Amino acid sequence: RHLTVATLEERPFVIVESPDPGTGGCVPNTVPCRRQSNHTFSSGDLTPYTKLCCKGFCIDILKKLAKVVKFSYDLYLVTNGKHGKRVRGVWNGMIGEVYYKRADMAIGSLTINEERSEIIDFSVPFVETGISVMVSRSGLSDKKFQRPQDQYPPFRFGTVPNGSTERNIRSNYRDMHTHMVKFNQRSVEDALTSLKMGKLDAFIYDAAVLNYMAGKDEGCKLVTIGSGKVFATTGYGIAMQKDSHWKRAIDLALLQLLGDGETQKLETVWLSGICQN
Amino acid sequence: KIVTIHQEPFVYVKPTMSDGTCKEEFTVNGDPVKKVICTGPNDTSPGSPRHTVPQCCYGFCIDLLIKLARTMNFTYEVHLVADGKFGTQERVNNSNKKEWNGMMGELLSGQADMIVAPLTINNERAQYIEFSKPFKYQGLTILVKKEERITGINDPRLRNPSDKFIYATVKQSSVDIYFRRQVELSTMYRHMEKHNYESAAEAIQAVRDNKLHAFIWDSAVLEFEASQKCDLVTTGELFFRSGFGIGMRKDSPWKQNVSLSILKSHENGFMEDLDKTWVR
Amino acid sequence: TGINDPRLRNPSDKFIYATVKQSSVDIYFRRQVELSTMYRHMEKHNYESAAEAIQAVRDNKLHAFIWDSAVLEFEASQKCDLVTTGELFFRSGFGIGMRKDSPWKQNVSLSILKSHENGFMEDLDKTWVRYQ
Ligand SMILES: *[C@@H]1O[C@H](CO)[C@@H](O[C@@H]2O[C@H](CO)[C@@H](O[C@H]3O[C@H](CO)[C@@H](O)[C@H](O)[C@@H]3O)[C@H](O)[C@H]2NC(C)=O)[C@H](O)[C@H]1NC(C)=O
Ligand SMILES: *[C@@H]1O[C@H](CO)[C@@H](O)[C@H](O)[C@H]1NC(C)=O
Repeated sequence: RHLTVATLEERPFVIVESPDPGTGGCVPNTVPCRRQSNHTFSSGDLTPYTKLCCKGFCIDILKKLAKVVKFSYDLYLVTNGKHGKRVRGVWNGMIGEVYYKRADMAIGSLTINEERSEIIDFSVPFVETGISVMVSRSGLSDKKFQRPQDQYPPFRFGTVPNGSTERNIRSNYRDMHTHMVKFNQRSVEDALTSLKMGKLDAFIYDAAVLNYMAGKDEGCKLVTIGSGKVFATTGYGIAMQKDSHWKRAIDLALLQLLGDGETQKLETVWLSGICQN
Repeated sequence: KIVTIHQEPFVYVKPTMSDGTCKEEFTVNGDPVKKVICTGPNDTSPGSPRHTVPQCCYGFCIDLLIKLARTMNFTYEVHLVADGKFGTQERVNNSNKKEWNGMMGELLSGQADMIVAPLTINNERAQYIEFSKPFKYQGLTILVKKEERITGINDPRLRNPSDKFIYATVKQSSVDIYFRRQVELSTMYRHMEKHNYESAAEAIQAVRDNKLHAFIWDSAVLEFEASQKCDLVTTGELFFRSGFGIGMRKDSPWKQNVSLSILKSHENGFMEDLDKTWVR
Repeated sequence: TGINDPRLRNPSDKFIYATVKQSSVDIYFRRQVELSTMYRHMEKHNYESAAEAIQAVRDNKLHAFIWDSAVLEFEASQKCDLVTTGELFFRSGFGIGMRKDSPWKQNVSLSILKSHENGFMEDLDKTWVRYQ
């Protein structure tokens, strides 16, 4: 009844914080979490792991899963790679920690693709999302995307590399992928600030995170197309080790709770925005 | 074995000609629509003489099943569901155990081995039918004609039912299961058992005839008919978002194959091309 | 938009909002664990009295001030330079509270109830809060 859970920081779903110094721990709604510390990175036993408080949407849903299926869990943040990629045929991140079994399950901004699926068993997706483009204030058939390196002043747009979106683009748009590798970005908010003055024209990434951006945006900059026009409809789901027994239980519990409608309230309290409409 | 229900946004069913073949009907792009011969009763069984007349059938679900069949290289047989209803466990008359009907029952009996339809995933089905990953995303909404814009699932006029406002859903359907689970909504469920319809066509016409006031159903279906039929509008947000996922029998090996197939179809957007072929 | 605005549903640094520390609404926000984040904002801007926060809002130092209804609509009807918003989401009562042991509990209860059926506080409202 205990599992290994690991994630990294993706703002609206993952929030890391230092524990309250005046209390030692912190307020409720948060769970203890720690650095990814291996045998070499154990950093001694005087401070075996720096306690941190991790709270968020995924934290709440995993809390409900634990309280339903009656299982415990230990949480540690991930350092080696963001989430996972077949780097030289070797996976990293949560994908590496699960496939090579330093981890039991995974939760977070885990986009489900085909490759991850044959690599890692997934659950039913608890939320829907996919590809979207956001620009300061038109479709994957537009010359702005079809051949942005042929006419006009070169159109300056990009994304973050080593991601599922990058995998799909490289697998469908290798010429445009070669164009985009010129425009890679350190972080989502980094490119956001870049386009706030106009370093890059538009950003291509998850629809959900851009919804969270624009919903709280003070400038109210909207995505390339109303309603996002989400391409390659996918979601976020629980990642299980290959043919793990937990699959049936977690799927049944997750779908039952999704039908109960409280997930609507959790998304209302977590990812809602101000000027989204 | 292919089983389904005639659903205009996803399943088009027409009578074959006297010669027993499908019409050479081509798309606006000039390519013919890929149509098969699905057998089954000529009209609904109570009103029908129970003649299992084969009829031409084609559409979105048909297109995707053809694609995935070409991917897995297997033949098939197409035949719609006998009762015309989705189905659920029910302590039927003179019985004790809650028993499925519809295509779930037809599969558990073995009449069909896998379902191809815009079926909704619910936990109740999850215990008995293996759902793969969703192939489409959709939601639940309300439809009216053409002034008291209905307040989604938050209007008291729904919460305290009135004889001036008549509304219902389809029996033995996913929305029935949903309204049955939320006991707080039970009163509207009590309204349901008054006027529940049996198929989309009659309910749509009755709303167009104002026999009904508002109909709760899939987002995709309502937006499709609105973009094609007009004169009627959906209202309120998608109070319950979910997926249409291709379901199939428990523990049969093909689940992983079809799952990765629909994943790679989402990778190249082939399903998006299907939608553009079917939703303009 | 009352209480259900993501401006307040999601705590925002650009927007300032607070109350009086060591007050009932402090306990309200403390028990509402899901609202603890806004309680985190409370820790930065909590005032000590009403008048200085009122001046700050009139000086626009404070964007919004949450507090009890009666006093607030009284101030709104008197000064008219500030506007109230949000419904009385927390129904409550102003009552004479005192020690459990003393016998005046029931006596004072019945006396104030007799005044209520007599509309004595209605006359008091006409005297102090109404006609403004
Ligand atoms: C897809 O369905 C398949 C059949 O139900 C099955 O994967 C299949 O597994 C066989 C067995 O390895 C593969 O056959 C290859 O390997 C054998 C043994 O080495 C050879 O004798 C064959 O000639 C062939 O080279 C199939 O190729 C494989 N099918 C696929 C599509 O990869 C799984 O149920 C599903 N697997 C996948 C990957 O979708
Ligand atoms: C055709 O189908 C058979 C059986 O389903 C399979 O063994 C064979 O590999 C398929 N051929 C192709 C080209 O897919």
